Amino acid sequence: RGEVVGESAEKSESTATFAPVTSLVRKVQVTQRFSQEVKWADESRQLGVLQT
Amino acid sequence: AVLKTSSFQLPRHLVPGVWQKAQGQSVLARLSNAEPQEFGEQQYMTLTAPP
Repeated sequence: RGEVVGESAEKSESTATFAPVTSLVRKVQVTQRFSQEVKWADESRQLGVLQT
Repeated sequence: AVLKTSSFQLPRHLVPGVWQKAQGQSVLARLSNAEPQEFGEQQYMTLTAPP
């Protein structure tokens, strides 16, 4: 907070106060399984199903 | 109140490198020379008794 001081009046102290907070960490994954037939079909026909 | 670093709960500085006790090396590799060998059991021929 600010303080209003007259000429030659005593100046106080008012200070910021703090506290710390910590995160957690998460690992997230998606695994999708398909035949190599699905790969050769997609890739030769250019369907874009693996891109999808 | 004056601000002190306890209010920050500062994390430690993890320094690079690992300190290790020494390990004893092979004695046989210094005391006996490696002969060049092909893969599989070698056979050596020995005198058993003299004439």
